[PDB]
Amino acid sequence: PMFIVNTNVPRASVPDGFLSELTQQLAQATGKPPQYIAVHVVPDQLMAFGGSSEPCALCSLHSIGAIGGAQNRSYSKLLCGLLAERLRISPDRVYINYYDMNAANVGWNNSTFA
Amino acid sequence: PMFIVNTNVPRASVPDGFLSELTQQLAQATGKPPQYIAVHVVPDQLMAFGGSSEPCALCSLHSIGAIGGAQNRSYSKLLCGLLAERLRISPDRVYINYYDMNAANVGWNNSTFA
Amino acid sequence: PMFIVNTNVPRASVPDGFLSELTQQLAQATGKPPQYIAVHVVPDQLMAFGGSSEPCALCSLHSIGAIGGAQNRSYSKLLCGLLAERLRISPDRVYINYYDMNAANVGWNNSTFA
Repeated sequence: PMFIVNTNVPRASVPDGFLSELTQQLAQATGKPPQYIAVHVVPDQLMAFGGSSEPCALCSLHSIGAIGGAQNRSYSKLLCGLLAERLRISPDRVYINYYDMNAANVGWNNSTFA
Repeated sequence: PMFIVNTNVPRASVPDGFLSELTQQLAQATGKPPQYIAVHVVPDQLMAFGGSSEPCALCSLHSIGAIGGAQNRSYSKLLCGLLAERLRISPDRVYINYYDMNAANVGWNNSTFA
Repeated sequence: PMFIVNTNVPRASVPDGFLSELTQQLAQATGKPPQYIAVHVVPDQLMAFGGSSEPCALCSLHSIGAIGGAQNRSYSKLLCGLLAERLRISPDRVYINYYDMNAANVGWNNSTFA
């Protein structure tokens, strides 16, 4: 799986250990092996949500399966919880796009997962 | 809806008000309330378009519906127009990927839109 | 086609002709004129792969067609090759998400490709 967060929160407000926490929590939530979990945080962005520049985030979670109605609800609770707790972003100022990737459309280690 | 722009144009060339203008104009174009519109502008990027470094932009618009043949043509005219007028980017050096997102695949406020 | 690389490798480690190399190699691989190829490299990122902050990359290739099982395997070999050779990223620490875009969903030059 791959989780990306873009946010206008400044770099200094990202606590140490945030990438590790995201990695461990995503392995717990997705059931995917932790060795395959990638995480990416992009602070200091020029963004607005509903016309306002208060803290917000635009995120993506890609996975080969483990995507669906109930699962996404659970990932959203988890990830909004983390963004609230660690980055002080309101959950109603966060969007997360979920992608169920086909194995044939994910390249890794000179090949694909197909 | 979510609009993201990545460009090699420098930060200083993004004018005051650009995020707010995108927000208002996307609310109009998509027929969605502005409170639901998120915008994200990323200047200073290392990018080329057609094997040259002149101004260009790589963009994404994600929306739960309001995506389709005619509507996307209309968004492209609108958005290329804004990128030309405000950032001085030639419309023939802009790509916009459109994504019709399923409500179950968009997280917000600790759940999804499903 | 559009190829985007996000990486924790520092900017100084991206060799000066890397965007041009990517452009020429992708034109060759995809069979498309280089004028249609856009390339975008984002160094100095806060990211981890498998919990580790050793060099890694999270990438995307979008194309209207020229995407599929065999082709994506070939692109993955090519692109992991290039990242290993030029950025010193291990191929087992690179993800490339492939997107076969519908022409109606790609904006360009005030319209779409439809």
